[PDB]
Amino acid sequence: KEVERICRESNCYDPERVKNFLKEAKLTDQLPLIIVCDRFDFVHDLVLYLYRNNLQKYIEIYVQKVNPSRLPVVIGGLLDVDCSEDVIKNLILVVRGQFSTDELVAEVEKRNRLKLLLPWLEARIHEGCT
Amino acid sequence: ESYVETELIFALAKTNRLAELEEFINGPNNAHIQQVGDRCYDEKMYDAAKLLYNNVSNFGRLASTLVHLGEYQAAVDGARKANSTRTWKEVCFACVDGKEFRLAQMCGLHI
Repeated sequence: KEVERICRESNCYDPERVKNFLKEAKLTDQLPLIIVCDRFDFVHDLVLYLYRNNLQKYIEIYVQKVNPSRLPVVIGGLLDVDCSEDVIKNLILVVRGQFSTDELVAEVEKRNRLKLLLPWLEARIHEGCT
Repeated sequence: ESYVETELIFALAKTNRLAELEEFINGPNNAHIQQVGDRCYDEKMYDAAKLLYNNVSNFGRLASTLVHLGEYQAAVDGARKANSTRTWKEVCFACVDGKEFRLAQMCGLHI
């Protein structure tokens, strides 16, 4: 209420030694990291490590409500961290904020497996467009 | 300190002190593989970055470093999950331009 308060607010640390601290600050409910780490974008490595220890919704809910905007990029991170699929599928299926199918297709083409996204497929092809 | 860890493990590779290094990884290293995990195979002190990229799960990079390492069975064993066409097409065109049919047609399962 106090601590990650300034992590949103103030931005004059070394947020990298800071984030380093976070990594080393074993405190078991971190979500300022979900703020400043992506504020300075250590996020692939971030979420990588996270799931590595573990990751359930936290970046997910962050990019959910804090910021849907980073969806595609974190999506890329998800498949570079090589993980499952139905979650982000539902994310797209559940209300999405700001997102383009034209970047999703490019990312997943880089990933080579576009297979399911029929909701957002409807969104794209019903614009005059697979 | 993370940097001293990184340089320490890099030196352990330098002095090829393998088993101790790897069992140390069971300790909370917090070091920087893909920096030293790179530095090893960069120095070409192979058979070491292998273990690293394994225990830190460095797919594609672990497979490529396996190939470069002289490891090829486990290399394809990992690449079947990685499916990175790189070494596949390497051997493929090496044998095709060489008019060969064994290694290319063997590894051609990823085409």
